Amino acid sequence: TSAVQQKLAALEKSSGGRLGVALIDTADNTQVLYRGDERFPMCSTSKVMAAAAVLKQSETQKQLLNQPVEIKPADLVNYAPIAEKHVNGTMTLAELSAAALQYSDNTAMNKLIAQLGGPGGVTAFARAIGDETFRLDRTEPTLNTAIPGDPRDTTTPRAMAQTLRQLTLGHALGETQRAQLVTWLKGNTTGAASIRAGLPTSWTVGDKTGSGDYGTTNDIAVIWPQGRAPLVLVTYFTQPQQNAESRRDVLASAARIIAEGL
Repeated sequence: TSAVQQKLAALEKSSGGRLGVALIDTADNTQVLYRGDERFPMCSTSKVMAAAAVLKQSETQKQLLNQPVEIKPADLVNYAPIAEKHVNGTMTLAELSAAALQYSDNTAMNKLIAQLGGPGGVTAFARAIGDETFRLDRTEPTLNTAIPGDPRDTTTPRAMAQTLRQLTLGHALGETQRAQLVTWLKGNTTGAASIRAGLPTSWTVGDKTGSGDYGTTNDIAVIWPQGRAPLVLVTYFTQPQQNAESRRDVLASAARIIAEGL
């Protein structure tokens, strides 16, 4: 198969879990996949699709991103690092999108989902841009249960890499919305130990991580080496035990395998 695939299989075996990888190299439109068509729980990587769905709405709802949204006491969930500062006040949808993407704020994610009419509104956006695989079924925090065999709140590495390419480098969004998504992803504060940790420090990265039960540890990224056409890299990882620890090192290792194979 390929040497990269052998190394990814060996990393998976050593890790004890199940690893999914999809790479798109936009320099030559080549791809590398490992368990590319298996479903994995997305956890917070689904915040990218929700933010993008609201950006898409903002293309024709010209005041949507600056609309004040009430942060009510009942909106606060377990992890609301930004929204908690705004209880009984308002945040705009742009501020909620930035908080979801850059701090993985779950209340902010739930506000995006509510704007879109529920989890099905995020899925509807996926379908509208040609992603038939993505499904969001629940809100935060229960979308992170990551139960083996449960198809809710899953996608495949292949589908997510294709969609992330369309959203950030292609034409699923209008030009200014695409640039806004890229700006937000590049400002992510939660990714240093995941894909970023496996790449040369000079490469620019925009990414979103996710974590959940069953030691689920995910990262989806767009990667710009200096002066080079970018790479899109998705790495999903999940483990057999419900209480398994996070394994961001596995994602870094997968990224290092990919980076050395460039």
